[PDB]
Amino acid sequence: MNVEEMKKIAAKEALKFIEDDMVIGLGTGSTTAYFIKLLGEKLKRGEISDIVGVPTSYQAKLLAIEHDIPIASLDQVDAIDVAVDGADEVDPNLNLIKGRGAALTMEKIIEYRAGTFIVLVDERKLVDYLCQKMPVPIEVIPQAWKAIIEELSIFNAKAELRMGVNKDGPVITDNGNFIIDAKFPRIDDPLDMEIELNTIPGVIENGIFADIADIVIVGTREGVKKLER
Amino acid sequence: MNVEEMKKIAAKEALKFIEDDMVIGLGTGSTTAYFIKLLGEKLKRGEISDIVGVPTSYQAKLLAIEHDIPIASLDQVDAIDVAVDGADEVDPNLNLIKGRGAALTMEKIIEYRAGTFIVLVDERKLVDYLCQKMPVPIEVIPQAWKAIIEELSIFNAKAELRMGVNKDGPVITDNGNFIIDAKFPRIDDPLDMEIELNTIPGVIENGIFADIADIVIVGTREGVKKLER
Amino acid sequence: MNVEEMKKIAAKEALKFIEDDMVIGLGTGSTTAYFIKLLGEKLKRGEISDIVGVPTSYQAKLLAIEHDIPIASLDQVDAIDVAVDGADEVDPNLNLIKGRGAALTMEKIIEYRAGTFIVLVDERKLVDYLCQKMPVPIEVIPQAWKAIIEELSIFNAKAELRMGVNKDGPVITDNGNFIIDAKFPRIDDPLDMEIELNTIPGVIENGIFADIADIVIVGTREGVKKLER
Amino acid sequence: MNVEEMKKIAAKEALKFIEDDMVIGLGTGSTTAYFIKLLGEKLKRGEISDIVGVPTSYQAKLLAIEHDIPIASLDQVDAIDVAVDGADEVDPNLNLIKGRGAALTMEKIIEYRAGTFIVLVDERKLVDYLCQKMPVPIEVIPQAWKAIIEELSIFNAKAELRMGVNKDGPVITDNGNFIIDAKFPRIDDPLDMEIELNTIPGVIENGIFADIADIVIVGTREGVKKLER
Ligand SMILES: O=C(O)[C@H](O)[C@@H](O)COP(=O)(O)O
Ligand SMILES: O=C(O)[C@H](O)[C@@H](O)COP(=O)(O)O
Ligand SMILES: O=C(O)[C@H](O)[C@@H](O)COP(=O)(O)O
Ligand SMILES: O=C(O)[C@H](O)[C@@H](O)COP(=O)(O)O
Ligand SMILES: [Cl-]
Ligand SMILES: [Cl-]
Ligand SMILES: [Cl-]
Ligand SMILES: [Cl-]
Ligand SMILES: [Cl-]
Ligand SMILES: [Cl-]
Ligand SMILES: [Cl-]
Ligand SMILES: [Cl-]
Ligand SMILES: [Cl-]
Ligand code: NA
Ligand code: NA
Repeated sequence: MNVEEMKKIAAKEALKFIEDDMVIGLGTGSTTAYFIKLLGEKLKRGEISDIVGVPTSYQAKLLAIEHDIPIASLDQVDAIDVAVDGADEVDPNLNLIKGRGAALTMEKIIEYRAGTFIVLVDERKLVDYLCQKMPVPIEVIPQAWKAIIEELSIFNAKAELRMGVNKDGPVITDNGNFIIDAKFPRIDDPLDMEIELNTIPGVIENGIFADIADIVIVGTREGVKKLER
Repeated sequence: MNVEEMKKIAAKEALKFIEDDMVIGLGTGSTTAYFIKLLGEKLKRGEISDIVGVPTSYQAKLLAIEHDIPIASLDQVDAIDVAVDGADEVDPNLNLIKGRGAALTMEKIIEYRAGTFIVLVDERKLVDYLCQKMPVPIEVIPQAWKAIIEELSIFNAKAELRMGVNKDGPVITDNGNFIIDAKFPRIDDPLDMEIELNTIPGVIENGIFADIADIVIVGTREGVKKLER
Repeated sequence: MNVEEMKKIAAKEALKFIEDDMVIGLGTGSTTAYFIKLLGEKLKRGEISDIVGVPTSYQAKLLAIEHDIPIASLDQVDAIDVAVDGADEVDPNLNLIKGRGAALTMEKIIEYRAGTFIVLVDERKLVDYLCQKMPVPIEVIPQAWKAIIEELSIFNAKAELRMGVNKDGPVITDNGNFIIDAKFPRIDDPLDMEIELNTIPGVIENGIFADIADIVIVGTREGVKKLER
Repeated sequence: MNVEEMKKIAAKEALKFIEDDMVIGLGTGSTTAYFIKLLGEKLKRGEISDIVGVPTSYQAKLLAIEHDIPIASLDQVDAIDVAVDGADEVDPNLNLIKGRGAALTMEKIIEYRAGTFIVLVDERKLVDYLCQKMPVPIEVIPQAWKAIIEELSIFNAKAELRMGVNKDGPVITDNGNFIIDAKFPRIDDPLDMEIELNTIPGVIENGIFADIADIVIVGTREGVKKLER
């Protein structure tokens, strides 16, 4: 029904979870962008009120501003009620890979504190197992990049430094860091792999989001589907 | 000869200016990358020796490491004998536009102190005047991006925030900043424009490199040309 | 009749220039902290409303949040109506030196765009010329620090890299940079110097705020006095 | 023996582990500074040759340069043979607290990869249990700071944002982050807590250095004492 349609419906269904007076974590990427626009429209209409967004990236912040959604940083609010974001993969147990957009650090910081974490994606993102289709982004302190890559050979990860297109050299994240894309053949224990990667000195955050998503809203070629756990 | 062939010939020619015991500023982008690779091969072969490169970007640093060239940061060296780098545009008085690769801040810090600054370009980079074909990249403190865009426009430039391809949101420079591409009409006084642009609070560096290039090595369709101050 | 009383009365006077529907740049340091607390208390009472603060530092932001003043970054607002901040020195022509607090980059970014920049100070700050009592803080790209300190030689400035007390190594600014404090003999033309310092590749911003203050409110032993240009 | 000499002795002893052709992690702080100076002296006199230092901080890098010790970042070298650094506390099982100098991130990045990690302290730094006298420094992504303090206080840690003295606002680390100092009554399980702290989103590194030290060289009233497990 066209990918973009599968994303928008996921995004429309997400609104059902947003109520007045909420603090909302605003995610990064094309699917969530739809949700942000739909949200600002509903605000303007008056059909929702007293919403504050906590953007997970400059992209989110800018879009929120354009659609006149009031925003605040995490340290300005007392709690994140609901957080809405995309994902690069969604496994059966609702473990995710995120980070294509390179905003994984702020995303986890905000989504970790959210009462409910809502994930929006289209059909393509569903996988049988993590790393079936995509690598795991890992944000690293620049000087540790090579060692980390070499250290990931124990897990047979083919890891590569992500490189800029609209700048020369490595992609730099919003926090001044490099981003390694690690294609594992498989990851059998996402939660513990998440922990493992974070215990490596130099690793800032990794794109495995396990034990964190509350609901996954999927946009199918035939309406909408939802995954819960 | 095609373009790449033209870049290569310019890089080869520059080697003639490199001698044993030199501290060499290593520039950013495709044309200079040929130079770094050839410099590395010369060193490996014993054709040159006792050289130290001072990289103008993570790109240059990483390329040097891969090609076994000893490096050092600017504060580690006594001086910079020669700096070799590319350009987006070169006008008849040897004033340049740089910054496509988004590394203008370190490029200028290093090239500003070089005994000789050598520029490597293919024929296309020659312009009748600065801004005939390319915009001036401006590195800005992130939160000043909008104000600066608005201010430049009042000054008759079309400016836009450079956006990431391998990340969502804006391109982030190696120092954690945003970068704006501003197309001015034609700049008749590059040096005063370069100086006064930097006076704007939030403007960290701009891509006008005036009164600093000493030699421009130009790869042409059939051979090599050398322009000089 | 001591310094803190002098600071408070200047802060109290400043509040007089604030009206409903204003975007206010919130300065850095103890004098301005008094202003931020009074602005918050008046907002608590209901005596002014619809104000948004744009913080010049984490310090100002944190205090604003603690005093429940709505805030935003520069890029979220349409303009800055009034900006309030302190200074290390104020000369007769109302040029300043700022940056003891190391927030000079953000301060100048916000203050440059203010409809009215109000400076608050106790009488210790008044000087007969700039650098009579204090040095000029200069924010610099870390790897350029040694070269810049050497190059400052021509000005006969005694310059030192500012060192951490609650960290080892150099003070790091909010943007990840170093500060060199430079005590010049006496600055003839603050404006020219302000410009000349910034023209040095690697110098990001300097503490000379010339031709930008509109009003200086001064707490003295005799009570409050106001200076305008 | 006065304080320093305890330090000087330990450093003197440490040099005995250093051999020709080694890559050496250069730690942060007053104790290790004596080591870097002695090493510089030994290299100047030809007693050791062909060494490369990998600094853990700007303080270490700048002290190394002053003493003509060649240096490199981690990604420039194939391995770290020995890393030498100080500590705020040492427990009986040779687990440490570090981070008073705010350089814990690069410290752990380098020392984790060292063939042998040697720790230098005087008598005072020994403790019966971790946190008997020092807080655990935790480096955090700035917007997560308040949430992290709240989350930590749910575990009996008294935790405070470390504040600048030579800047206003929070201390900023070399990587542009904040530091939170957390005092638990005690840490019976150092390694477990070290891991747990790092799994919190927004925590980048913590000052617990468990099961990584290979040798602790203690300057002792007596004279000296090399501890190992
Ligand atoms: O993690 C991210 O960067 C994004 O949310 C990514 O997972 C999905 O972005 P998309 O909606 O454009 O596919
Ligand atoms: O300034 C830069 O970023 C580069 O040197 C650019 O000007 C040239 O890149 P190129 O050699 O790949 O065309
Ligand atoms: O420039 C700064 O950092 C401050 O505004 C400073 O100059 C004034 O601080 P104070 O009001 O505590 O003296
Ligand atoms: O961890 C650090 O930052 C330092 O090693 C420090 O904690 C020990 O410093 P000292 O040798 O000056 O006491
Ligand atoms: Cl992302
Ligand atoms: Cl780069
Ligand atoms: Cl560039
Ligand atoms: Cl890109
Ligand atoms: Cl972004
Ligand atoms: Cl300041
Ligand atoms: Cl400090
Ligand atoms: Cl440091
Ligand atoms: Cl601050
Ligand atoms: Na950073
Ligand atoms: Na920066």
